Amino acid sequence: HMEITTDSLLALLGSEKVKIIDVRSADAYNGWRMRGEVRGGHIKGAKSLPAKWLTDPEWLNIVRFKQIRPEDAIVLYGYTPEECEQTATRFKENGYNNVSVFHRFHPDWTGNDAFPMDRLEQYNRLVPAEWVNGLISGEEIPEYDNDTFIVCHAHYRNRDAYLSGHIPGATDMDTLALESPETWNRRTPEELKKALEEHGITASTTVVLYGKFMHPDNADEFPGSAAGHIGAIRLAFIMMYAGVEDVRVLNGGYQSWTDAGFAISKDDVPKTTVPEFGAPIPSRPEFAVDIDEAKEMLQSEDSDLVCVRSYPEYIGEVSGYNYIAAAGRIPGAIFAECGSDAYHMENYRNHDHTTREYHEIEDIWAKSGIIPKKHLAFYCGTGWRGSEAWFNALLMGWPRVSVYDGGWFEWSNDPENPYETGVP
Ligand SMILES: [Cl-]
Ligand SMILES: [Cl-]
Ligand SMILES: [Cl-]
Ligand SMILES: [Cl-]
Ligand SMILES: [Mg+2]
Ligand SMILES: [Mg+2]
Ligand SMILES: [Mg+2]
Ligand SMILES: [Mg+2]
Repeated sequence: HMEITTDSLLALLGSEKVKIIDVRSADAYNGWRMRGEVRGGHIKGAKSLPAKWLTDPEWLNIVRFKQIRPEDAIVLYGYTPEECEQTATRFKENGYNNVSVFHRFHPDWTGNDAFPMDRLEQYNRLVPAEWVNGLISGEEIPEYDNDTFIVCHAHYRNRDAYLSGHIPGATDMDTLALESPETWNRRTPEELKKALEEHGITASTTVVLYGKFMHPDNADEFPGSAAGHIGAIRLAFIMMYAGVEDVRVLNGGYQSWTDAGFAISKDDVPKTTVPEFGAPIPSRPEFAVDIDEAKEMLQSEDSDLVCVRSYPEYIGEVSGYNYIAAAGRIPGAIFAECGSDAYHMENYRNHDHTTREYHEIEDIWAKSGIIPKKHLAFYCGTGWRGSEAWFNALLMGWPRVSVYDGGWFEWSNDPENPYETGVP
């Protein structure tokens, strides 16, 4: 495979005929200093294509979907050039003849302030499995300055999602612990305080949330019981609102843990009780928007509601849910199509359930005027997909992002509220 020099690559940055491809993990791409480098993240302009994906049959379709074409001048890099070899070969097997390998990313590029790098601003909230393993193992890990933690396996009324296999020592939290199946909103401060204490969580506990994807099927009574990692990010939103100061989400959920080769447990870990949550609830009320404020936001050039629903929901063909009667949409919201239905987030995720390359999310959002200079309230049917979209924006450092918790459920439950239906 041909080589490209540091000075060459520097001189080509920002040319849209050269495509720089980072074959490290998405977590390293996002900013994690996985090998102790002094500066983490990716070469400015690079795209993420983890070499992990070479063993998935999806690999070539992913490359094409990311608009990487045989006529492009491709530059690969990783922590070492040897870690790019298989990727370079797979590119050449498929007719990509202009592929170079950059050998000097680590430590030459990472170690030199003069060479541009980008990262997900708040990447340390989105943790890799190696970090969780280090935490549970009591090993020295970056981006961690606490002495108290809990790993929590989220599910919706489905303890078998946890009992069938979970991260060692993790305890399970039913989403019903922190949200009401009546309002479908976060529970009251009194209920949240007791639920968090009864799961062993204080405001100063580092909480690591993850869930298990189990292929939600709309034929089933409770499809959300299979959307465990959306549920985990929903709980992360509620905990962050409530006032857990250090909340992490395992990137890609349970699949990232098993893909990393770590041990699986089926033990039913008994919960520890803490006497005091230790902070006022909610300590971050600005993260939640309720319906009166949502109506105000529809009337301002400064703010917008962001509808993270599926297309059949948006045009009012279906409600999206076997527990929501009305079909339709909130007038004036910006559509940010989630994916295929109320329980999938394909447009925000990779095929391995890790978050989609954040620049892609940002670019698609920008085309619809979903931009950080606005106060945005993300929502959906009842707040699950909205919370995952919100979390992605939070990770990018957007300063005024919220979840409009009530969503379409609360909106349509008031017959006085106007709605739209049909193709726009
Ligand atoms: Cl890596
Ligand atoms: Cl370095
Ligand atoms: Cl999921
Ligand atoms: Cl809507
Ligand atoms: Mg340290
Ligand atoms: Mg809600
Ligand atoms: Mg559900
Ligand atoms: Mg106890």
